[PDB]
Amino acid sequence: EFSKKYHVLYQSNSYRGISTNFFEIINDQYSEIVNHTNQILNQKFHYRDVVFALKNILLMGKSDFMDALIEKANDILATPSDSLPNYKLTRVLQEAVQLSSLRHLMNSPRNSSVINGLDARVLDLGHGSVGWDVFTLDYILYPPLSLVLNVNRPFGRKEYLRIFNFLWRFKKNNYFYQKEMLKSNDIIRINKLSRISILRTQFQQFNSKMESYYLNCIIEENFKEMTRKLQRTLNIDELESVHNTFLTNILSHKLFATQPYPTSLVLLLNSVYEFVKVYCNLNSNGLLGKFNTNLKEIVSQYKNFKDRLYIFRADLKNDGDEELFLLSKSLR
Amino acid sequence: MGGEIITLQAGQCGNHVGKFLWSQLAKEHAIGTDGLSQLPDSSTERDDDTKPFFRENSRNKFTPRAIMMDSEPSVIADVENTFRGFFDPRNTWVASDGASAGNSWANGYDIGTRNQDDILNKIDKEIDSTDNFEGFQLLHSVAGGTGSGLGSNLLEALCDRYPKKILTTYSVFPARSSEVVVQSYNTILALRRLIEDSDATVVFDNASLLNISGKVFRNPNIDLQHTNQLISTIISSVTNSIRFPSYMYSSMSSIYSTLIPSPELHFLSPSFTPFTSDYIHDDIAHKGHSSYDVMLDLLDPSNSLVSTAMNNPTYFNVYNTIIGNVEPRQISRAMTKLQQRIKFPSWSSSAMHVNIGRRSPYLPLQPNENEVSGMMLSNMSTVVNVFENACNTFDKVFAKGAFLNNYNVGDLFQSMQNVQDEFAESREVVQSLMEDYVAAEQDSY
Amino acid sequence: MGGEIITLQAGQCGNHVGKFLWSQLAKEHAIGTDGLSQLPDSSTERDDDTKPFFRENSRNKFTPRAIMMDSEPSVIADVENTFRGFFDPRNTWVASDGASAGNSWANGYDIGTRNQDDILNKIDKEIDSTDNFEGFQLLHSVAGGTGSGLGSNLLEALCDRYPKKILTTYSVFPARSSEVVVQSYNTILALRRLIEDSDATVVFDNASLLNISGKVFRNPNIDLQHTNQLISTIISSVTNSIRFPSYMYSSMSSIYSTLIPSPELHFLSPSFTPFTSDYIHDDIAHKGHSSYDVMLDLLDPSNSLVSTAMNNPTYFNVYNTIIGNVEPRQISRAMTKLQQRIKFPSWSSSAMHVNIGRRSPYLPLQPNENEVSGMMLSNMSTVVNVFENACNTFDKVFAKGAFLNNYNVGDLFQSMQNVQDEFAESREVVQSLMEDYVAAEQDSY
Amino acid sequence: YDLINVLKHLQQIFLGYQSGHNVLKFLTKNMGELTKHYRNDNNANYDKLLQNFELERQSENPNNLMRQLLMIQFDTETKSAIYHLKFDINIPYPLNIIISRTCMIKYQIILRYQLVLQYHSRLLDETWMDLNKTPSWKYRRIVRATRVLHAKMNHFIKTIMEYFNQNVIDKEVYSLEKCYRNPTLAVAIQNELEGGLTNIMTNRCLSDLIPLQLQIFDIVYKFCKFIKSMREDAALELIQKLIEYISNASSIFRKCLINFTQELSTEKFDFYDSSSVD
Repeated sequence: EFSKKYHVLYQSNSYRGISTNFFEIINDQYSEIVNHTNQILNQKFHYRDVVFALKNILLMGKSDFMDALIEKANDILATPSDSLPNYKLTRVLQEAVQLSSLRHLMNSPRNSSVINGLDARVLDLGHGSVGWDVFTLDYILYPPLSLVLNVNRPFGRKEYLRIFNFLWRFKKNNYFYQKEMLKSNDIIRINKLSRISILRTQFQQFNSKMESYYLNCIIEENFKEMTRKLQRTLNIDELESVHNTFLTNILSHKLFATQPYPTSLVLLLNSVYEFVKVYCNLNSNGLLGKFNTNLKEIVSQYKNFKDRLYIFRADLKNDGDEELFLLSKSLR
Repeated sequence: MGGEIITLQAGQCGNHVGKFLWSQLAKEHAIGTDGLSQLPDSSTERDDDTKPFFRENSRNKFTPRAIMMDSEPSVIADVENTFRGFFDPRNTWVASDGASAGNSWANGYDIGTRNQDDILNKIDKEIDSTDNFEGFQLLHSVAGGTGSGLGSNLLEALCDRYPKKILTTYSVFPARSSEVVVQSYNTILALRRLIEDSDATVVFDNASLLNISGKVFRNPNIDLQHTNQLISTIISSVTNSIRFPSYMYSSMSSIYSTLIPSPELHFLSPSFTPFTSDYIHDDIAHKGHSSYDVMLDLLDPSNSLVSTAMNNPTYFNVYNTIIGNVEPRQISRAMTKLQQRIKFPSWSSSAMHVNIGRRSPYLPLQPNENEVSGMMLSNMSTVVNVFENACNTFDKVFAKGAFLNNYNVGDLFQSMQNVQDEFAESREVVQSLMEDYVAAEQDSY
Repeated sequence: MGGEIITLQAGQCGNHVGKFLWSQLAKEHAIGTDGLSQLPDSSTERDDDTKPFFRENSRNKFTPRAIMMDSEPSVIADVENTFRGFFDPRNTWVASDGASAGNSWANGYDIGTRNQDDILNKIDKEIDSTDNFEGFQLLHSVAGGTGSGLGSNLLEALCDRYPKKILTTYSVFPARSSEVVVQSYNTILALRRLIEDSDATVVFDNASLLNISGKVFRNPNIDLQHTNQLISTIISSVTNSIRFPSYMYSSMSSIYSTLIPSPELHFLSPSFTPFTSDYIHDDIAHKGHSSYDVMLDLLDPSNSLVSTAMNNPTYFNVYNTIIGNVEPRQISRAMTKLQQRIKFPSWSSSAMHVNIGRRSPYLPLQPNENEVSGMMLSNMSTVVNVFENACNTFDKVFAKGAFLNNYNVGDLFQSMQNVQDEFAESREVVQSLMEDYVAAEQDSY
Repeated sequence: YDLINVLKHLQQIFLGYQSGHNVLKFLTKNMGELTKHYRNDNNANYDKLLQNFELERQSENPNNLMRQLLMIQFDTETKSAIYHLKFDINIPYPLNIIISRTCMIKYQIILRYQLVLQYHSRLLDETWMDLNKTPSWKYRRIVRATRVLHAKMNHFIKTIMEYFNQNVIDKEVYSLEKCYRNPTLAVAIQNELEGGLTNIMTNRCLSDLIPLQLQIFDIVYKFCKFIKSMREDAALELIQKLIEYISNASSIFRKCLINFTQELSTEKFDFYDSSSVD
């Protein structure tokens, strides 16, 4: 205030402002606000931490975090979600960040309430016959970002919600796969054997690599640059603007590439249920006969899936193959 | 996640690999040699660790959740070192007669059976302390008296006690350029346990291994500590994807599915490049991603006897590459994607396209040249050879009668040698099935 | 608290542990060793340890409510040291006839009778000066003559005179390899009275107590005096939550009722770690809260002998854990709830799960080096083995006709050989009762 | 004035943190009177007695604002007698600059719930003590039942008491002293009192301990009268009723312990229906 006050008195001696003098006085004010703006954000608010932390939780930018959450959540989500589930889900969401080591000590976000600032919502997306679809996460913004975006006029908030479902739906089938296969791998439950085992394991592996690359390679890498600029130099308003542009691309992407892969994936998920149901029953004659039928059908479905999977993989490598693009048109 | 793993250290070998392991972890997670918590340092955002493998004391001393079993020499060596803080005396359970550096399986089996309770008490405390127990890891040699006999007794009690928890072993199989012929007795008796009571055996075959310790590290005279440092570098690298968040190779279920492809074939062979990683004695180890990776496929750098690639099966059931970078992530990322699509193994009906990658950051907080590393864990049909050479060795020693005396003292041999026969019949069935995967006759529908 | 406890010291051992006990409490509240009034909190009451154990006489200095009884050696040692300010001249009693007990129950017993009126005059004064006396605690050993015979004699009067006042005893039972031969006789003859005439008995098996004192707290030349240091830490700790403000709604009687279900099932077992708490030995330790809690259930660490391993077929009737720690209330609470549920101490239907936990923080003016530490009190039905051992050993010495000599001069063992026999039959009845407590047949429907 | 020392005392006595033994002495003396619904003489006897325990222990604090100004209030005659006991504090000066009607009411409810549990414990202890002495004799089925019933009863009450003390009173007082020490701000006082009342409010809504306990005390007092006298069919009849009562109580108690830690009201809702009428 005193340095700006002096400056206005200087300016007043000039009869008509001269561009050079006006610029030198601005370049001084600009350095003082900017220097102050970096500390306020960076030290107190712990802005770099919170943005990274936000990516990990809201946009599923941490795989580990999602694994601990699905694992706790599983019982609660298997049945329909009502009044009591919402509360239980927010506890598991909160406990999960501490378990994954992102609120375990104070080196991590714990000094900020941004990451306790997240609450799980249950709405009525897809099927109300299971709790699995209905789960969403909601993030409630804190000053000064709340001037940008808010729960009243929530265009950006809507975007984030769309993306979250798409990622989560792949993750949901993924979870079911890992546990289903895992039970069978464990002992106590010839050539019939081991053949059933590789096919089941092969498919779980395949889903995990795909999931890994989308989280890691796209979300985490683009986000890291957004944080990196902000800490280095800018304001909140620039981050949201850049964020929106990111989200839209992801939406575009979802529709073109992930329509042959979810068609294959829902079917594969039916096949794993068929295999476990049969499997549990095994240790006379009857148990053997069921096993021979289960083994033939299971390979056949798997072989078809795999053939479709290969074409989608070929597109992934190319970053654009014409054929996938057509298939996605046919389905929609 | 943060879920606990309890580490079991057995015999001379386990204690020696284990001490190096905690040392190496410690540099990495930025904590002192006694495990003291350093405050401005990070170990809870860079890693999950300091709760999966470690536990906290009321005086804020992290100590690894490990139970040490063996005789006296090895427990005495570690306290004399500064690496004392990684161990605690309550964690130490010590015999005085199950000792032998060499093969003496029976002597070990028998002692375990006497002191079943004293050990089970150790085990129960470590389980009671767990929050979310993933499973157990046994570090041992199946070439000791103590590592071999006792370690396999404990696997049978753990199988019985818990069936759905993972049991992983890093097992050193006894060398076949050795100077002892009792190697066969240990390998056969243990191998029964290792297939059924455990779900994974990462085979370290000492003949190949010992040469890796000899050539790379350039040791002036060979000792147990030396070879055991080589094993600690490989072991630390294999766990990298677990220990770091943002990888779904941290959950218990997802590691098991990827790694274990049959409850009967779950014999793993390692390859690692470069082998030095914090114990560099070599002029250089700094190299581009491509050299390391291309070399990871090669059976020439391997710690177990998978022999060479000519006159041997080339049929990989699974291949897992575990990736470390401190050089551009995008070059490495693109490369892994190409490597799966190219299909280095042969493939038939049984399986196809089984190449998986796990991605992890490597930490330069270890003494390095700013090198990039990677590890291969693979399930390969060539592993049958190792069992085969044991079968041949077992027959010759049977005929000679050599040093049966210690063995009869043990429970298994006073209860006839019928158990051994029964095992032999089962084992051959396992090798024939592994051979079949090679061809197109395992999957036929 | 405002619930007074009057302390009785009988025998060599009872006076020794008692003097040392008072030195400990004095050190902890930042006061003198003569007992000087110099509390830093007398203005808000964070000290209330200067009233369930001490009394004011308006000599400007607090003195412990204690009566010391025996022969000459112990009382001369107390007066010789500066812990003589805790004892008024009336509190010191020398009274021996036939020239001490001599390590004979029958002599010891007889000496109490002659000077019966003298003891009562001391008891009557101490009760009448007290605002409101809950009941008594006896410190003594059952190994001597004096500790046994006089300690038993005082118990029989107290039960009879006052049937509505609780008698808790801290009895040190001798070694089971025996340090003196005639101990076994003292133990039987005293143990009969101890069982019927006592409302509660806390068993301290000396054999165990001594080993721990030598091994864990070192010091060349263990003696009685080292071993009593361990006992004084135990005695301080069992009262800890009541004497500090953390709780004050608990009382001596309700703690006694919950732990002790019947007067022929009132045998308590201790467990303790680190085996001091409030330091007055040496060695500091720090080990995690999960680990600290797990160790408490365990019967291998413990200051009495009972069959090894947690979970017994002669079940834990009830368990009380007295937690001492300055860490937040939430961890202790979460752990007592968990502990009951996990079934580390066995629990049965038709007796319910009975596990209670008491929580305390240690004085701010007790040496700062603290950790998570605790004492365990449980009533467990495996106690019986100590009593059986001493009976078997007793009959063998008797059979030879050796060492009968000392007793015969006293009238009680010369006439009434009935007592030894009585106890054996009495022990069988007790055993029968402990067993019914497991099942629904503990009273007829 | 020495405000801070007086502040400490207010948490100690009033909140129910450590007044302990005096509360116990009050219960023991009162015990016969409290068994009965109500009687005209009762209120006077309690005021005299209440006053009497405070005098007897004498001084021990520089300020005995707590001992004097503390009064016992009666809802009626100024369910059973224990429910009707209530506290009024007249309040010291200079210290009532945010004190409102609500706060005294709230400190009173936390007292009332702790107070019924402690009273049941005193009576239970008394019952054991009687059975040892000579007019009981028959060491018969009556003796064995008294032993069995005693163990179960004491542990459940003690666990309810442990949680009540721990999760509420002891937890809250640690926080009030901390918020007071660090600044010098007047606002900080008002904020800490408010917080403490909202936590009270959740405990008030949650608790309804008193109806089940009142029913157990009446049966126990009949059992107590029987046991002390020489002992027939009738003794057996009661003996059998007691075990039936206890079994039913044991399951309720076990469910109840889980609620203080959890702060959930659904398990509790089952507990309300139990407590009213078994």
